[PDB]
Amino acid sequence: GTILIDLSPDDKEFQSVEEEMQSTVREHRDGGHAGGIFNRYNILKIQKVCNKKLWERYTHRRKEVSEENHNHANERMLFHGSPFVNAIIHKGFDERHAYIGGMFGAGIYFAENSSKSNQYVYGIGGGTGCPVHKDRSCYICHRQLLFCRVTLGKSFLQFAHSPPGHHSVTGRPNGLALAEYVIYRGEQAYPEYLITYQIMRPE
Ligand SMILES: O=C(c1ccc(Nc2nc3ccccc3n3nnnc23)cc1)N1CCOCC1
Ligand SMILES: [Zn+2]
Repeated sequence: GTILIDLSPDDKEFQSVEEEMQSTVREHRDGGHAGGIFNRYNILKIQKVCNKKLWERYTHRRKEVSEENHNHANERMLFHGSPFVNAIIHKGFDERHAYIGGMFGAGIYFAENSSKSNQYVYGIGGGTGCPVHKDRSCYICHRQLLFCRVTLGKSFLQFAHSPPGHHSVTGRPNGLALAEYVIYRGEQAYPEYLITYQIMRPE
């Protein structure tokens, strides 16, 4: 029972979500190899994801975590990129989405940099790029990211099961790079906004 509601570009919600997406683009150490070369996006659509089952599942787990962490869920809004967006918005996050080869163990990874999430849209390392042109830097084909509500709780600061007494891991990666986060329970993230976009070729 997932439905998707389109937001008007005149909606404050559309504008705040776009701004978060645009303002967290950075340059990457791969020179654009995985996610492409761009400074900004063309946002084409932003849809609100509404699923009562997945939400109650999220808030139930949020309450648990909160009570184990001095009444502090440590809830963030973070980006996630994946080939399986469609599965996520209907079935939610689960152990099948655990990135076994990730630097912080077999969990689900999120990012403050939208452009880091962009690198995983066509798979790990950008895969073979867009299905139509096999171009990881394609300026034509439409991409999709998720902007997710994420419960971090007590997060282990790093410079499958979570670390003992901790509900998530914070990776603190470079001075301009923002944090990346890992959760080990699928119930600790809710896929709230689905964003459709293109990367833009710099002028
Ligand atoms: O295709 C994927 C996969 C991998 C990574 C992300 N998403 C992200 N990975 C990140 C890794 C490191 C740092 C940040 C990452 N990130 N930010 N946003 N999304 C990701 C999705 C699917 N998998 C294969 C099937 O089983 C599950 C794993
Ligand atoms: Zn393409």
